[PDB]
Amino acid sequence: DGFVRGEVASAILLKKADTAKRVYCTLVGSMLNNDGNQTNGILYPNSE
Amino acid sequence: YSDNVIDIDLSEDSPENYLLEHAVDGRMLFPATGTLVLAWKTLAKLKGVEFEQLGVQMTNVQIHQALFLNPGGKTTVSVSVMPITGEFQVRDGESLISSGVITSSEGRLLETDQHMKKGSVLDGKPDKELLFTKEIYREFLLRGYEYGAAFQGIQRASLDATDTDIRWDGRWISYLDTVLQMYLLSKPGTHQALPTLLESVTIDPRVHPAQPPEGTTEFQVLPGKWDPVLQIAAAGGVEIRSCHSIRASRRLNHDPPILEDFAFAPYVDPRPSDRSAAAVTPALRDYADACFEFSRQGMKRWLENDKNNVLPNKEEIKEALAMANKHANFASAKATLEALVNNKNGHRLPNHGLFEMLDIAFSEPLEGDYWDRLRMKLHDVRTYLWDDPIIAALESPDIVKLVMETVSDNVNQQVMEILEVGAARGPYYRQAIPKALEYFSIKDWQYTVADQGFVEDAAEFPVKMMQFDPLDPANFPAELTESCDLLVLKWNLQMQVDLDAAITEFSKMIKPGGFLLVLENGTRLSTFFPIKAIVSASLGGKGGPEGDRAMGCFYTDAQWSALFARHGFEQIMHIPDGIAVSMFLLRKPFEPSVAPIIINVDDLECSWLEEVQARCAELQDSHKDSRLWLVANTELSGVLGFLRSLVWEFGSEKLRCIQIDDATAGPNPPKISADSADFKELVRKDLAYNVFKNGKWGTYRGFVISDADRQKERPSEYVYADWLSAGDMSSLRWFDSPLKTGHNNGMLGSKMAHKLETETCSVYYAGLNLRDIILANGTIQRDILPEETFFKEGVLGVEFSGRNSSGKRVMGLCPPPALATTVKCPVSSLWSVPDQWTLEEAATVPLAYATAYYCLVSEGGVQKGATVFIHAGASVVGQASIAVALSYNCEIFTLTKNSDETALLKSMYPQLNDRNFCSSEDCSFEKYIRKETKGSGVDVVINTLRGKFLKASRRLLSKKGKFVDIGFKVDSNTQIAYYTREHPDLRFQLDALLESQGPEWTRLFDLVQAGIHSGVVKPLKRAVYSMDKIVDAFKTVEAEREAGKIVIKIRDEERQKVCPTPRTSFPAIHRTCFHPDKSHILVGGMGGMGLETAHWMVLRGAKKLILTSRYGITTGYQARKIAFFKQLGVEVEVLALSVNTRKAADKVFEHALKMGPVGGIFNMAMVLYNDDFLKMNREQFLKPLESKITMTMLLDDKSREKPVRDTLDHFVMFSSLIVSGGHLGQANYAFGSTVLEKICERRKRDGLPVTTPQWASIADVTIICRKYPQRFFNVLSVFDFMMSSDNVVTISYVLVEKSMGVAAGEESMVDQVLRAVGKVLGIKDVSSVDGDKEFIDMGVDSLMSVEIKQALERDAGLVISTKDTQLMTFNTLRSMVKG
Amino acid sequence: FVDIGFKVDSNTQIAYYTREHPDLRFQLDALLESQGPEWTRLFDLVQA
Amino acid sequence: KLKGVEFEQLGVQMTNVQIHQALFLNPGGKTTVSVSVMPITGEFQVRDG
Ligand SMILES: NC(=O)c1ccc[n+]([C@@H]2O[C@H](COP(=O)([O-])OP(=O)(O)OC[C@H]3O[C@@H](n4cnc5c(N)ncnc54)[C@H](OP(=O)(O)O)[C@@H]3O)[C@@H](O)[C@H]2O)c1
Repeated sequence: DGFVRGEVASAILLKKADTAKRVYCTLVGSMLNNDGNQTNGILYPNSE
Repeated sequence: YSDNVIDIDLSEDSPENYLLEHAVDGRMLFPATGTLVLAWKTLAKLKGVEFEQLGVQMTNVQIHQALFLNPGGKTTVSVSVMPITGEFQVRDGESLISSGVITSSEGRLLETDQHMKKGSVLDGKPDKELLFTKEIYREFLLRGYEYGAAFQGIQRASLDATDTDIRWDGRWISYLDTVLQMYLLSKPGTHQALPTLLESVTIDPRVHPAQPPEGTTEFQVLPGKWDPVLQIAAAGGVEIRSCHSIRASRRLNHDPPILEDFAFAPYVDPRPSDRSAAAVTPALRDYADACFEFSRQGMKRWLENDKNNVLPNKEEIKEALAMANKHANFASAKATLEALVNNKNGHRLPNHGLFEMLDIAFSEPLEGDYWDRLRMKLHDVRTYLWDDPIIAALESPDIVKLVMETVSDNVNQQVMEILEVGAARGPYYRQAIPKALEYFSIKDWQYTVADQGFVEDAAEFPVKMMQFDPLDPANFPAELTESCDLLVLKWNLQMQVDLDAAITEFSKMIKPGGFLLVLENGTRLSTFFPIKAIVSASLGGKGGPEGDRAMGCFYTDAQWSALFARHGFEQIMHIPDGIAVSMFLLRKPFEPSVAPIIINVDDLECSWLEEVQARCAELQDSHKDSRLWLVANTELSGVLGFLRSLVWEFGSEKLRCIQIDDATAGPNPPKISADSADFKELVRKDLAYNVFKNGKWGTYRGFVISDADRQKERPSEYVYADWLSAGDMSSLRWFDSPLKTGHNNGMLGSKMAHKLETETCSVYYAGLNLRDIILANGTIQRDILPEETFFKEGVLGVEFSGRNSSGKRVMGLCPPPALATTVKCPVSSLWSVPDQWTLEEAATVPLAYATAYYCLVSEGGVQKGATVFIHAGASVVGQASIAVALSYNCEIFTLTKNSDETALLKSMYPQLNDRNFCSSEDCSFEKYIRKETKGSGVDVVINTLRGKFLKASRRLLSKKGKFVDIGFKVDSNTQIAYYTREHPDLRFQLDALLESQGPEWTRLFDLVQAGIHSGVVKPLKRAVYSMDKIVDAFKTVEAEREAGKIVIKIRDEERQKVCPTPRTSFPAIHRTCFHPDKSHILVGGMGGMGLETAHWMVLRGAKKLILTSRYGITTGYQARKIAFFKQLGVEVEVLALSVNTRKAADKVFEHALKMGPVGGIFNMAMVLYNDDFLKMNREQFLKPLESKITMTMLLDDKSREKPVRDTLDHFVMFSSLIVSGGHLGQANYAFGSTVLEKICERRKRDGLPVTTPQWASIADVTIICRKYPQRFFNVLSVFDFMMSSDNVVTISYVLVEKSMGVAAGEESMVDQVLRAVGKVLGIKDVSSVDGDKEFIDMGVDSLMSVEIKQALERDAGLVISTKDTQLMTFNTLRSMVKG
Repeated sequence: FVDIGFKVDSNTQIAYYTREHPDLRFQLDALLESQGPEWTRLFDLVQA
Repeated sequence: KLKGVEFEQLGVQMTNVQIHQALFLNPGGKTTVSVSVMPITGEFQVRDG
């Protein structure tokens, strides 16, 4: 029925894989988008 | 970017929602002992300890305002506590609600040992020696305290209310209130007391039981005790000490009741004495003649001056002028009317419209564009014709209600359909709606106005506007066939060219059995013609067999009636105005196909109940034309109210009634018997109720009583001045004085201990003091006065100057009300007027000098040569004080407002020099007086000013000086000082000495008498006001703009000096009073309204009650009430008998005459068996008929015989609105209630006293038939009017709201819900926004959609999903609530 | 009410200063300085 | 300050001012005193600690 607020102060370091002395993983890719004018309100997730 | 801010969440499920269950006269209130908990919790919070581990003590808690709670709202209050001293303040916003001092402690604060008591001492007692929660909170409800289940803590108590069982539920605001209820339960009465000061409140949770376990359903009861010696209400760990309350005016939860006069009204040709007759006064018959002469000669002026021939219908005007001459200067004509209009002789018509409008018609110049301009001019003042005495004579409230309700009784539907054709020229909705249709509760009505165009004036009325041609038949829309139950044609058939065609087409719009109402000019047809000549276009109308239309648009009344009769129309009603208009109510004849059934219901033993039941069962299986005629040929018969209740379960289609009153039936009584002649005339009209009384057929109708008649003033031998509304000096009136009975109201309690010898004096002049103004304007409540005046009729006036019983001229002070025409002055307070003063001068002496001697010689102990400082030297007490002080050879310093007062005093007292005067504007007298007294100070200070003036006054006192403070507007701290005995209250001491009349008073009596002889006591200058300017006199005293005594002149002093006072009458409002030396029987007085009405009589004079019941005292509420009457000094007697046989009747009157002469008989007894008429046998049908048909004729037979007949004053027989509206299942009760009303109407016929209240519903002792139950305190207010009135039966009922239409109401609900939806979004005006814009386009977001859905479910039957909500429109919302 | 206590509160003392109440706890000492009509009444009462 | 006006534009009147103790100043020291005024009635209290 909801969420509980939390606290974090995390940070990460990214480097070119060829010059990295330690590699937890590789960033294949990230992207962003927006929902637009949805009829269920601004504070409503858009599955599409 | 003071102390704890408390938020009270009055929400649906908030834990403190129980606080909405505490209301006073409807308003929701925060409990007075609710700010104590807030202060208690705040102090604990400051200390850091838990509030339930802290023992506090609040002292001198002042309640300044009332915190009005609001449902579904948040109230924020700030509590501020001073750290060390404890001064606390509960303040909402910037307004104080509570103030006081809160102190915590670790020791034992509680005084009484109640916290140690464990059990309940009310164990094993009988149920008649205990008060239960229903009985405890019935008493509070009667006083306006409405407590819900949360605040109903006192679960049981003793008759004395000393011992109680208090519920502990863990809510402290509830618990503290329930401990304050014990104090309230210890002061029985009728008024509403608002707490204003709690001297001490001790809360010690340590000795208090812990909060009940979570989810507890049954809570424990803690013993409680009330201590009269110390005035402590203690229960558990709480103690409330010396709570002081202020009388509060009880506000009306609902709108004022609608009082009506259930009277008989003839149908056709009413005589002038009948209630259906036109209200043509002699003045109106003159205005009609004056208008006729003005109209006649004006036309003559028109014809001769019309040299341009710009006056079409000229032949018509000539014809109109001719007839006026047949049945018969312009300057004089206007002169006569102007004299009538400008005169203000009381006889004054409400307005003169016909004259005004006629003047515009004739005075307008004859030139180009005349008729077009003048047509527009009259169409701009059309209202004058509508609202004119001549036109309004037939539009009186009585006739309009008679017609509308008579039709309603006969239409056999649920919705009454009306249709006013031609509503632009002659309107009727503006009269029918506000006068008759707005009083409907059982039957709905639909009104439809129609005309050629839009009816402008009907925009504000709940009517539907149609459109078609009224002046031309054959074009009436076919949608109007069988469309209206009633058709109104006010001034319509006079505009039709072809009457027969119009009437034939109009008759089609009438439903089968509908009515047609026609209002047309029938007499003096040439009076209104000048207006119609130039307001009508085609003044031409074909005549016919009945004759030729006058001019071309008027038929005579006789011709009107013949014309209607020719088309087979039965004349249901016909009321000729006589001076102008006439009214006809017609419906088509009814031709039965099956012989009507007649059942005689004369027998009062109900030997016909079987026959009616059988024939009533076969109603819904017979032909539609079959009728059941319940016929009664006796004055006493309940057929009228019996039928009304039968109609509620069998419909009005077939039930019909006929009653013939034998007593008033004319020399030719009707002969209704099967195949008779009169009956057939009645089977043709087919009217539901036919009553032959006073020689004419009619019906019983409830005619409304105007709110102005409730305060109508009538001559009365004894009157006294009181206020209609407390705290208003403009509401002062003269009411009937109980001295007509010889005694004075308020002989209960302490007034019974002092048996002072009193002389009855005829007051001639009454002096007005500042004590009366303070009480009249609400500055001080009646409760501050001596306790002997609590039950007195009034508290205004003490001094007077009149004539004693021997005719001697006397003046003196008496306990109030002395602002009356007769007084009972103790012989120890009466001085004799010297034979040099007129009674006018004597009226100024007594109080002014009695107070002066008390302040100076009795309280100040003035000695010869002493220095005295007198505030307000120009006041009557000030002038008396100076005169007394001068006689003692004192050094006087006085405060004068302006130079006029200084000049007046200097002239009045030559010994006074300018050095003896100071100013009341500022405290600069302190330095002057101190310097002038060489630092010695003033021996006596008569103080009236307050604030810094009071402080500076005490600072002038010498070492032995006395400070006499007699000001009335004391501060809150000063009053607490009075309560705590810290200081003496000397401002109502002269009033207190007048109640005791003991050694201290006789000292003042001798001092004043000596002063009169020695010349010290001289009369003061005065202004005399008549008895009708009482209000102005009070305002004059209050303003204090000028010095002098204000003296009301009651009577005119005779030239002689010892002569009897002539008997005279004064106009005064009614006030019922009961003789204290007579015995009053209250049969059934041991019940709900019986005991509460009995308490009302006890306050109004009754002191000899014999209450009768079938069982006597059977509950603790009855035992507690009767023990309250006896304590007050009332000789009560409770008889466990039923007055149903002559033996029982004799016993009740043997006991009554033993107590004293019988002076009143009341019958409040009721027995009800509610059941369907067909499932009731005789033994069950005669159940309610004993208390209403056998106990009313055994009390009426005994009241018509000696010695009761001469002594008896009141004969009250309570009734019900079932006799006027009917009810479902109460067909036996209706028969009993109607026969009771017929006995009471027979008593009026014989000149005996009789009163028959007809109550709808009573609250304190919900919505039934759309009528709110009245509060009892308002039932007794109208009951008092009922007793002091000439009518027999009075109907009192409260309407939920003035009736609207059917569609009108439906649209109202639609707009209501639409607005609720709009506000959910946040739109102030729902109609402002577009109706085709979706909600999502506005910003609806998740939370609102759910709110909208819930609101729709709670408001209407719609259940809409959230998704569709954000995509539907307002127009869609409206159309779907419609579906 | 004859109050002859000596340990009056602060409010009580202000009442004495403001002439609101008479200070009767040092009156026998004041009558002994003046020795006037009021004292001679007490002198006779005690002697009697 | 409670009224929000400047103190040199306000005309006050203190009545029956009781001095219960002496606030002993100390050189080179800081003294903190709490003043509490009741909003409507004006009862004030200068209290150190
Ligand atoms: N209060 C209302 O709701 C209301 C509404 C409309 C009209 N009224 C009118 O007011 C009256 C009802 O008031 P109420 O019922 O509140 O209080 P009430 O009139 O005092 O109650 C009826 C009392 O009559 C007594 N009674 C019945 N038969 C009797 C008999 N043969 N002899 C003597 N006493 C007899 C009963 O006493 P026991 O119980 O001891 O047998 C009962 O207490 C009726 O006149 C009614 O028309 C009341």
